[PDB]
Amino acid sequence: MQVQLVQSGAEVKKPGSSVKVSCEASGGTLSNYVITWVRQAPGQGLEWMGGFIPTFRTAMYAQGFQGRVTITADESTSIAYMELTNLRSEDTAVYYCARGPLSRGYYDYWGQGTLVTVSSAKTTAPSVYPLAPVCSSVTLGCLVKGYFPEPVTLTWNSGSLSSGVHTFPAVLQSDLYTLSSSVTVTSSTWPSQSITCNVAHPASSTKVDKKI
Amino acid sequence: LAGLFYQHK
Amino acid sequence: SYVLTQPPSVSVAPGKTARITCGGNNIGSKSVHWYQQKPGQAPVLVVYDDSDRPSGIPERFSGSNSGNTATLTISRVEAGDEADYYCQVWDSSSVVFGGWTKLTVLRADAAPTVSIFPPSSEQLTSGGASVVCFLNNFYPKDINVKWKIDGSERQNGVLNSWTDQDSKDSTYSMSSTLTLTKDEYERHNSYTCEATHKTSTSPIVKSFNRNEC
Repeated sequence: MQVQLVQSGAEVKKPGSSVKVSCEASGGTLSNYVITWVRQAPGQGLEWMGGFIPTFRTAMYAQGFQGRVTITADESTSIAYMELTNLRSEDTAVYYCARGPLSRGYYDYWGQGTLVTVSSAKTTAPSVYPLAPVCSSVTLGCLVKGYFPEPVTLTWNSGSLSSGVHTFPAVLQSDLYTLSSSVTVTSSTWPSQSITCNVAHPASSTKVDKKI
Repeated sequence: LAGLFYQHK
Repeated sequence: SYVLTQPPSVSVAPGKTARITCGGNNIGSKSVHWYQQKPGQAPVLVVYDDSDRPSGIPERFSGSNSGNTATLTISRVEAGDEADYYCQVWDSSSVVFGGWTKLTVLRADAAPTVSIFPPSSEQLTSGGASVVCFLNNFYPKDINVKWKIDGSERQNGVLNSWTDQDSKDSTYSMSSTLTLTKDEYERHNSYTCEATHKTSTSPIVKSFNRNEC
């Protein structure tokens, strides 16, 4: 296999606190490589946070974070950590790790990104309502409503249905999130056979399947 | 002194 | 500071070539790297050191950097190329990224597939009513939705969401949800969403009446 960088899960933190995301080189090493962290506020672009060479014990930090941010790595030297203290609402963003070979500049291996929400808003579980034509080809939907914080995950027949699906970016209202997904199939499919909507809110331990 | 991150072509 | 400049949008035809520019002062003296990022996904290295390509990256992707403009070139564009592109360099102990360039693929005009959905039985018991209008697989991007409760417009109450351009047929989707108190739902009858899209002079209407569902 070729190295896969894997980050810890989405986090929620209240302003003033600290967050620490992990970056493990599943199937490889962080030694004599440049480990880099980069963030992205929603809708906006990439923001370098720092680089770190575990094998030289030297770091470089974006002036903007120097030094609320602290990039460390594990001995083994197989996992890298980013610790960002003094959290604020501004620091709500997806957080990526990546890895570049020494003295090259580029980073050719990226982690999968970890979401960090910085709010005082209480963790609320979603509510999942189905969408059907109550009243040639059929269009159905799930409605995942009034949850917090991001994110949720939504599947259709547990991924056995991926085409014809349109999952919509959540939106936030009255300090709460709402999200829809639509799936369209051939009319000889529903309700001849069943369609189930697979929703997941890790923040509230909420897993919910929904038939029809 | 940080030429451990990038080279100068 | 050092400043990389990327155009916000670059739209090209299916099959033709896309060229994304990264401008900065004396940029040809720096080794320029390019990253592709699709919606939801992490960034992927597509070009490094101006012209070199990593593993797994199609030959169609090429780069050039001379003067004050690095250029990413994508040849024979497919919808599988729809993504944001970042240009990156080093300058004085710092990594600098450009603002995204969103590469959008042009295509045939398509009307929206509109589908309305009543509130759920389950939700109603909770005490709430939300009507959902799905406007799917249309092109160009711009669309307007009007929600009408008994032939009257409702402006407030609504929450809209638009997909990123579809990776498969280069189209757009919108979800619009009108959410109420249940008491409210029960005060009127017809619920209508009209879609105003360029493909037709006459808006598209999907409605229902409460006394029939």
